[PDB]
Amino acid sequence: LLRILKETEFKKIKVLGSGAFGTVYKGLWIPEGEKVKIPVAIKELREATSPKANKEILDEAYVMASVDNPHVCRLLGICLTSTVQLIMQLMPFGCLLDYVREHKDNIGSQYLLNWCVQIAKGMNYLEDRRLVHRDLAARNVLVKTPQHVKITDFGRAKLLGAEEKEYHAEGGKVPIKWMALESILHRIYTHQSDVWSYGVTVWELMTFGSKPYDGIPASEISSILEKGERLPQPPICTIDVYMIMRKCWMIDADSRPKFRELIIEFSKMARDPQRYLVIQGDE
Ligand SMILES: CC(=O)N1CC[C@H](Nc2nc(Nc3ccc(N4CCN(C)CC4)cc3)c3ncn(C(C)C)c3n2)C1
Repeated sequence: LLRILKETEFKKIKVLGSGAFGTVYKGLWIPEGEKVKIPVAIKELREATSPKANKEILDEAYVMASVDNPHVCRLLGICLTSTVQLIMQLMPFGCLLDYVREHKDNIGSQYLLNWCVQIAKGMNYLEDRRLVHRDLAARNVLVKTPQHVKITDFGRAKLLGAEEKEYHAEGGKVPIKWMALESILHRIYTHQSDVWSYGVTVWELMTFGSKPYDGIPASEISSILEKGERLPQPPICTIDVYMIMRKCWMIDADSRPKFRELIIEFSKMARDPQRYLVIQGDE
């Protein structure tokens, strides 16, 4: 459930990162009356031109707090003062992109494929909750332990209505190199455009943190996609793995895999990792 916190109960220790959304801190939560110190991440939101009423914020928080899955970062509490502060699970090892770049020489097929499974399970849960993420990338996956990762949201995720199949976005900055063509051209987002971004995220992992379409201007991306160019097969990937990824980047959104299928296929592979990824000195 949603805990409402007073300023007396938690403390920001240090900045972990920032962005348009605001700032995230490593923090400590000491709930009143209880006798425990809980390491947390505190996300303090940037002030908006038109701040929501507290009731609006609380309503969104309740829904957010109900997102309960092993592979999505949970909201534990909220403090509403002059700023909105969201108290969330701390992921001690940071984001997955930096983690795979810094530990590449010690990451094997088992870890990579398990991560693919976990991310797919978290995205499937989001889809079941009717949430379109809209910002899936290795940077937005966080590391609880080397064996356990969780997706999080920095503001772009959207709840779809019971009868809506798509989110139609407005203006602003978009992570072009992670987006499905239909999102780039028309600002349309669905669970299936999340699948496209999932594929790019997997490619990031399999290349140990290479930048997608390196050196290619974001403005030229939709053009090369229309020509049928995609991200290249990572050298460690077998054709079977690369084909799943390529399938995530079909032009036809409904020809892309569903996350439930991605869970199944990557679970099969994670069960015999060295068959599907070939990494020197893996064992
Ligand atoms: C804007 C954006 O995409 N980001 C991604 C990370 C950051 N947001 C974040 N970071 C969390 N934890 C964390 C972060 C860096 C470290 N390293 C330890 C190793 N050093 C060499 C460098 C510091 C360690 C832990 C974190 N934990 C939970 N959350 C969410 C749920 C609010 C986090 N967000 C800002």
